Amino acid sequence: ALLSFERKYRVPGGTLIGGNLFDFWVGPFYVGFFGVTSVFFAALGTLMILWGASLGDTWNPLLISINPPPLEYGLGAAPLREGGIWQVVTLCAIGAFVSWAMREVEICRKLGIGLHIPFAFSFAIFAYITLVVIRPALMGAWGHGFQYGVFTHLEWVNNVGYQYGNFHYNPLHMLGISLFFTTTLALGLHGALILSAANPETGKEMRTPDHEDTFFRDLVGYSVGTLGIHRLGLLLALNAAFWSAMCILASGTVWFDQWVFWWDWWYNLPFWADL
Amino acid sequence: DLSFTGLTDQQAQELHSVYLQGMWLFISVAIVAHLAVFIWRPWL
Amino acid sequence: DLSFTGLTDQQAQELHSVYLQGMWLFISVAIVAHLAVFIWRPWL
Amino acid sequence: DLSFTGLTDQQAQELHSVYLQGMWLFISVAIVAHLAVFIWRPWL
Amino acid sequence: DLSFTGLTDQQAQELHSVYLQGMWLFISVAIVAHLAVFIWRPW
Amino acid sequence: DLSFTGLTDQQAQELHSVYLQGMWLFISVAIVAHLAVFIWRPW
Amino acid sequence: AEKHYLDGATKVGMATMGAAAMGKGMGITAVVFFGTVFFVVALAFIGQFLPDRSREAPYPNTIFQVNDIDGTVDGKYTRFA
Amino acid sequence: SKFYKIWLIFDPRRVFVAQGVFLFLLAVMIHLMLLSNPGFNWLDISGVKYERV
Amino acid sequence: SKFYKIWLIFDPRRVFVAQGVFLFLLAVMIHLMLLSNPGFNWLDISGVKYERV
Amino acid sequence: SKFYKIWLIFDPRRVFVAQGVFLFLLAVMIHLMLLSNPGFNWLD
Amino acid sequence: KFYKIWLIFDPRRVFVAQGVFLFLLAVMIHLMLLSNPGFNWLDISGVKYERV
Amino acid sequence: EYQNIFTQVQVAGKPELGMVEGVNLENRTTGTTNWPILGWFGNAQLGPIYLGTLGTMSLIFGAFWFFLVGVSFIIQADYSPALFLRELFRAGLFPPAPEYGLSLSAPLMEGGLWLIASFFLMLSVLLWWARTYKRAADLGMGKHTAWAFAGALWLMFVLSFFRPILMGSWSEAVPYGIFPHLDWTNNFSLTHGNLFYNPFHGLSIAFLYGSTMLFAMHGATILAVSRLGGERELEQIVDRGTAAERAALFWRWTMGFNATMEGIHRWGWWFAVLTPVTGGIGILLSGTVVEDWSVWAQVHGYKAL
Amino acid sequence: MVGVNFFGDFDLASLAIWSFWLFFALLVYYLQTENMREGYPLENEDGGPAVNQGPFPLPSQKTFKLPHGRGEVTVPDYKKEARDVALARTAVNDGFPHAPTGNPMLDGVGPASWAPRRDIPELDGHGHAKVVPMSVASAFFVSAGRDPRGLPVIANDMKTVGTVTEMWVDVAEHMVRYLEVDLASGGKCLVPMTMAIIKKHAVVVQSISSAAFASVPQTKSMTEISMLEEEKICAYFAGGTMYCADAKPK
Ligand code: BCL
Ligand code: BCL
Ligand SMILES: CC[C@H]1c2cc3[nH]c4c(c3C)C(=O)[C@H](C(=O)OC)c4c3nc(cc4[nH]c(cc(n2)[C@@H]1C)c(C(C)=O)c4C)[C@@H](C)[C@@H]3CCC(=O)OC/C=C(\C)CCC[C@H](C)CCC[C@H](C)CCCC(C)C
Ligand SMILES: CCCCCCCCCCCCCCCCCC(=O)OC[C@H](COP(=O)(O)OCCN)OC(=O)CCCCCCCCCCCCCCCCC
Ligand SMILES: COC(C)(C)C/C=C/C(C)=C/C=C/C(C)=C/C=C/C(C)=C/C=C/C=C(C)/C=C/C=C(/C)CC/C=C(/C)CCC=C(C)C
Ligand SMILES: COC(C)(C)C/C=C/C(C)=C/C=C/C(C)=C/C=C/C(C)=C/C=C/C=C(C)/C=C/C=C(\C)CC/C=C(/C)CCC=C(C)C
Ligand SMILES: COC(C)(C)C/C=C/C(C)=C/C=C/C(C)=C/C=C/C(C)=C/C=C/C=C(C)/C=C\C=C(\C)CC/C=C(\C)CCC=C(C)C
Ligand SMILES: COC(C)(C)C/C=C/C(C)=C/C=C/C(C)=C/C=C/C(C)=C/C=C/C=C(C)\C=C/C=C(/C)CC/C=C(/C)CCC=C(C)C
Ligand SMILES: COC(C)(C)C/C=C/C(C)=C/C=C/C(C)=C\C=C\C(C)=C\C=C\C=C(C)\C=C\C=C(\C)CC/C=C(/C)CCC=C(C)C
Ligand SMILES: [Fe+3]
Repeated sequence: ALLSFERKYRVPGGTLIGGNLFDFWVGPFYVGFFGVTSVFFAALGTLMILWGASLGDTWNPLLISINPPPLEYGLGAAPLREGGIWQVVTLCAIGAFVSWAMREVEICRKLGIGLHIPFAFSFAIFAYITLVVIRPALMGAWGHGFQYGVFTHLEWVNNVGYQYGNFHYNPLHMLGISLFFTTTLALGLHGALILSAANPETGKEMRTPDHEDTFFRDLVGYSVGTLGIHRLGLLLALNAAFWSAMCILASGTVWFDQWVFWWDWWYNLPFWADL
Repeated sequence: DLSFTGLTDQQAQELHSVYLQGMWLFISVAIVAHLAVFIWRPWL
Repeated sequence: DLSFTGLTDQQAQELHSVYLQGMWLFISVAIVAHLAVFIWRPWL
Repeated sequence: DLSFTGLTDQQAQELHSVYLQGMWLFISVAIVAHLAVFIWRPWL
Repeated sequence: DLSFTGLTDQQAQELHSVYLQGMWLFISVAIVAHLAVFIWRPW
Repeated sequence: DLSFTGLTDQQAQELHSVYLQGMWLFISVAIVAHLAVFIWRPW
Repeated sequence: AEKHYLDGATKVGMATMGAAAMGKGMGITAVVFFGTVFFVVALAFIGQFLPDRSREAPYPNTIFQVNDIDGTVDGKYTRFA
Repeated sequence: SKFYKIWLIFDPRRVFVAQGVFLFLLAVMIHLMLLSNPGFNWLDISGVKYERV
Repeated sequence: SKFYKIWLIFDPRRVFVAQGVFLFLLAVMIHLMLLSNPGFNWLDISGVKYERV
Repeated sequence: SKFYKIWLIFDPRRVFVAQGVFLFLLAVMIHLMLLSNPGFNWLD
Repeated sequence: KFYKIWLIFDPRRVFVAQGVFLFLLAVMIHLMLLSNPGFNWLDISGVKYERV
Repeated sequence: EYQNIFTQVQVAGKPELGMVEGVNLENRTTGTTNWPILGWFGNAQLGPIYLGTLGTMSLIFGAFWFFLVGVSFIIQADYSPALFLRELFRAGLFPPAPEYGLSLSAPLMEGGLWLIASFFLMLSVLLWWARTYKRAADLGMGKHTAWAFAGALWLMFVLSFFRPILMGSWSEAVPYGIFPHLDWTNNFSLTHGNLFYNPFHGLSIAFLYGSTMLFAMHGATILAVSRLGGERELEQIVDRGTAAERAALFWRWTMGFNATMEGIHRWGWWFAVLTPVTGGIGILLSGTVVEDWSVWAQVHGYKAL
Repeated sequence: MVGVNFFGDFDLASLAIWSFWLFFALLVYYLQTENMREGYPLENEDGGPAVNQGPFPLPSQKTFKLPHGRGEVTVPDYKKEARDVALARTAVNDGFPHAPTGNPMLDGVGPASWAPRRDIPELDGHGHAKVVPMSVASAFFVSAGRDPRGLPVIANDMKTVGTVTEMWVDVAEHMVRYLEVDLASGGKCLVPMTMAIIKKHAVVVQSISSAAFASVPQTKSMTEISMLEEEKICAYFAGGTMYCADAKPK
């Protein structure tokens, strides 16, 4: 089942590894070499998650959790029931995420278009790899990675947050939150503006992109423009990902006290130090 | 005939024989490695 | 004459014959492995 | 004589008969397995 | 006959030559420094 | 001479000459400074 | 030659082509894998030079006694603590 | 009866793929449910029966 | 029976890719499950058998 | 027997590259599975 | 014949990036050694010459 | 390959003053400046703005709220310009104490000024809402922006108006300091058990993450199909070109389903709007219905034990 | 309402969350069906209707009114694509690529595919042509960055095909959109600004060979450009990114 314009785009080419060996579709999904590897990694990780769930006491999909090795194993490979399943899933997750991006590259090459999407997804991948690889390697234990579970990884977020007092007082965390909030606002405004122009008041002709420039210029005095809003949303989201990763990387590696005490550089400036 | 790859019947036989030679060489080296490991540290 | 894959009935038969030989070889090896493992450490 | 899939009535019949043979073989294997499992560890 | 970077062929050759010289000197001096810091405080 | 830097070969030699003069002057001042610091408080 | 081999040489040209291709695949995979392992080993090595308080953070995951697959029902990684 | 006319409705390729996926997932889930229960975990049962197999 | 007519329905290239993926995945899973059970982990069993192999 | 006909459906160049990739990945699985077991890690 | 790469890649960007990378690598190796109280040439001097 | 991340050559003609579609022109300023450092990323024109009744009133009320917060800071600094600057982020105008309930009788420097400022802040955001509505109405556009702003305003009003009334105390509203309102957020999670186990807090986070991820995806998609007339999204809605097709085929081949040029903006609208809508629901239920989301999660089978 | 529960542990909070799940399923249905206004019904690989169409039925028809006397547009339109595509399937099964039967770039298939848009210029809010040469706009001027006019243009093989002689700007959004190239071949050519990199010495186009520049889709007029001509030109360059990649150095 092809979309009514799809056929002319289903041509050979664009692959990176295996030529025409995997250059075919399965239903909607393009496969390619990295579709084979992403399917295998995703299936093996899911299936080890299910196997680890079987070794616990619940089948409730909101209580299932695969836990990293204890700290005493350091950066070694743990026995498979004492954190090893977590390491297998983590390696499978990295394999699938990276394979997914490489598969996205091949699809972009076949439909000759830019590579912006795999690039952005790689920023998301980097945030994940910072969480499970880079930070625990610097700390010297895989057990600083977060447990895999719908509500138990939130216990990780809680424990790590409250290790450094109130995590709000983390300047990179502040910067990341502002970027998350701002990208949501920008998505709201961009979607609203497009919908308003395409869906006018009843009986009116469809609005032009001039009308939407005019709408923001009237409302705030500025209009970034059609090309500009997409550049802006892309860079806002990518910066949110990157500065979040820096936020968490700094905690426990280069900063160790309550993050509130970081601002004592400003509060202890010598002229107003004692006031 | 049924040729997706564009080879002929005779090319496929020759390339299969070469492939088999390479694969048996690989397996024999693997066997030597496994005998060495088993002598060192037997797993069965 | 129903054919989705484009094969004829003869090519399908030949392909299936070779496929079955491959499958039977694989299954025979697996049977031998399971018999050996069951002798070594039975699981039923 | 119209159909969604484009298959003729005769093609559907032979298709269904082969599919039924496959399903029956699968089911008979499953039945033998369930008798074995029930004799070994009855669950009712 | 213009390049992508704007360099002619000749400028590319001399630039690559001096690049290799620079890398050679960097590595040689680094080797000398490692020799000196090994004779001083062995590790 | 619409070069990438808008200079000429003749301007390049003189600019490089003043660059090398300044560089060697800075390095000589630095080496005598390090000599003085090493005599005063060797590391 | 609208075939990546035509004459083939039937035992030596084919063998060299196959060795080249399989070695290429294995070699790129080896390069990627050892680059990744080296990056992780380098990060661990660097982390050895961080302040000692980089090794004071407690275990950040909660063991819930319903996910505890170590073998004993205690809510912790047994044989350690 | 005359259920063959399902093949006038559904394409055989899609149905066979869907059936295979369904059967695989069902078999996996049943085995996992048995293994999670220590009354039908055959590995541990055999460990007990043969005195650590 | 006359199951060979599967090849009039399913193309062999995609079938072989899917079959290889599934079979390798199943083999890896079963081996992993056996390694996680302390009655069928052959490395530790041999460790006990020979007094540290 | 007739297994050489596999090269009529899958191009041997691509299979050789893919097989190199697969063999290295299988090797890394096995080696670091061994490293996971204390009794078979050879680093220490 | 490798010099042709400089007809493809801009030497300015490549040179600056390589320079920054080497500089940071050297800086952080020096920080390792100065963090390590075994090489730490400054402090050890304050013991070789007895505060020098 | 040119990544359409920055403009290469900027161009400018006569400044664009806007479309005339029922806007009162005498309320639209006439002066534009053209600022090329912005033209690297987006538009360079700092255009005219519209200033009518609603905007003027909203600006007056908001500016007065801002002024009153500032004055409170000056007074609690004991008049010191040094403490004022040192504490610009650490000071807050706090609501009345719990003992005053919802009454309007609390000392001026212990909640009264907070009440007055809060009233004027309420007035300005509602007037700004009416502005967002009326600027769309004057151009003949749909009202999607005002609805989206209403969702965010709903979270704002449950934060300081609706929930404190249902709890019977102004003391539970958020203070007007940079650091103290973060302290307020932390305290709010700490007093209601743990707000991670609030299902609407979970859903709000899902929509925040999803809206960030969605607009990474959409900005990357539009940039990738910019080689074709891609970012002219309007006129691709009504005359589909290859940019829309290839954008659809990328996501169809990748994840098995796709959007349309018009419909991706509905997804984004709903993901953005649902973040404060769902979040406000979860705050409203906190304290009013659930006191301790941790034990509630334990009872409702998604926290262990 | 604390501790007071319907149904024996079913709360106002439980009620709210279940209500949200119901609403969200309805919203997902609405969003998915809204996104089915292009490309449906699904076809098979021979241009006929597909056997399967998916769990979601098509939405009701919706109409757009177009300004400046450009009629109405109703979607979903149920119409099939209004161009022929010179491909041919490489397998009797489904899910395999179709191969070009001639020159992929000249035929307009694959990454060189163009959609059959209207042969009229896109308009700005005042009804004028939206994208025009600066000889027509006449109040536009270069404001920042380097002017490419007069520079040589170099193809994806390092050969120069001509010089930039004119820029085509979008008069609504103040942007350059095309570079007009005068070719040593003998004619002219429009190059999308999104596919050109301006440098000090030249504008480099790393998607198209020098031989490809001899056949770039032309415009009827040199004062305005239709959306169909825009599609063809941009598709030609984007397809070159595949069908010209072997001409690159090394
Ligand atoms: C007690 C808790 C602490 C606290 C402790 C922490 C800690 C600890 C951390 C954060 C982090 C973050 N916090 Mg905080 N945080 C608190 C309060 C807040 C508040 C608030 C209003 O109070 C906000 C808005 C935030 C906001 C944020 C973000 C800036 C950031 C999370 C985004 C992120 O990392 O994305 C990054 C995105 C990803 C990692 C996603 C990766 C996805 C991958 C690539 C793909 C997965 C696919 C999946 C498996 C597929 C399934 C298949 C299906 C078919 C779909 N925090 C309080 C004070 N916060 C985190 C951070 O910065 O992380 C980097 C972090 O570690
Ligand atoms: C210890 C801290 C607690 C915590 C306590 C809270 C509390 C308390 C709240 C949130 C809320 C939110 N939390 Mg939190 N949260 C924590 C951990 C996290 C983490 C994390 C990784 O750990 C993340 C990602 C989040 C994420 C989020 C957001 C999804 C959500 C706010 C949605 C929104 O729209 O906001 C941005 C939108 C607004 C703030 C709306 C108001 C903005 C108005 C419209 C502005 C108008 C203009 C203004 C008046 C004037 C100035 C303009 C002039 C131009 C100058 N929380 C932990 C558990 N969280 C909120 C929520 O919805 O909870 C359910 C909330 O109230
Ligand atoms: C879908 C939900 C998201 C969203 C949506 C949203 N917000 C919106 C909109 C939408 C759809 C608008 O239409 C509206 C808007 O116009 O945006 C451009 C708005 C907007 N969202 C804004 C902010 C905002 N949105 C936020 C959040 C979000 N908004 C959500 C993530 C946040 C966060 C995360 O905290 C903030 C801070 C504004 C930019 C704008 C609303 C404008 C407004 O409220 O105006 C009221 C005016 C005032 C309070 C006046 C302040 C005046 C100055 C202080 C004067 C300074 C004078 C001088 C410096 C001296 C002063 C002191 C004395 C001497 C006077
Ligand atoms: C092992 C367990 C597996 C599942 C557990 C993982 C968690 C799942 C939670 C999110 C669900 C993600 C699953 C997405 C399914 C991906 C497959 C897919 O969507 O494609 C199949 C289907 C067919 O596509 P098509 O034929 O084009 O449909 C139109 C024709 N009638 O395409 C369609 O169905 C089109 C409809 C699109 C579906 C909309 C996606 C909704 C995502 C919004 C989620 C955001 C809020 C999540 C809250 C999280 C809270 C924890
Ligand atoms: C749970 O984790 C673990 C991993 C514990 C257990 C996992 C177990 C599993 C699932 C293992 C999976 C094993 C599999 C599927 C192994 C498959 C192995 C195969 C197919 C190996 C094939 C090798 C073929 C080779 C090396 C062919 C080489 C051919 C050439 C042409 C090379 C050219 C060079 C020469 C010299 C050719 C010779 C030519 C002449 C003329 C002599
Ligand atoms: C915390 O870090 C610790 C301290 C651990 C240990 C430190 C480790 C370090 C510092 C590692 C790094 C070592 C480096 C960076 C060595 C490299 C030195 C370089 C780049 C030397 C190059 C020097 C160039 C010079 C000195 C030229 C100087 C002067 C002129 C050109 C004249 C005046 C200057 C200018 C710009 C005007 C131009 C002059 C004319 C005539 C036009
Ligand atoms: C207690 O826990 C409970 C929760 C476990 C979990 C679930 C309980 C439930 C709800 C279980 C329900 C299970 C169901 C619905 C089971 C149904 C199973 C079926 C329908 C199995 C059918 C298998 C059919 C097969 C294997 C058919 C054919 C195989 C073949 C080899 C036939 C080949 C077909 C060919 C050759 C067609 C070619 C013909 C032509 C003319 C080209
Ligand atoms: C030089 O001149 C000055 C004095 C400018 C120096 C100024 C310094 C300034 C302006 C400092 C201001 C600082 C800060 C920190 C401003 C921002 C504060 C924050 C974080 C505000 C966030 C507020 C969040 C919410 C949810 C606020 C309000 C929500 C409402 C629903 C408002 C309506 C509530 C009530 C109780 C209305 C009361 C109505 C009656 C009738 C009593
Ligand atoms: C705890 O228990 C768990 C949870 C494991 C759950 C259990 C799950 C299981 C076990 C699920 C099911 C597994 C199933 C249903 C099936 C496995 C079937 C197998 C092993 C199929 C293997 C086939 C092997 C073959 C076909 C080898 C083929 C080799 C060849 C060289 C064949 C060459 C073929 C052809 C056609 C050559 C080309 C010829 C021409 C004329 C072109
Ligand atoms: Fe958009």
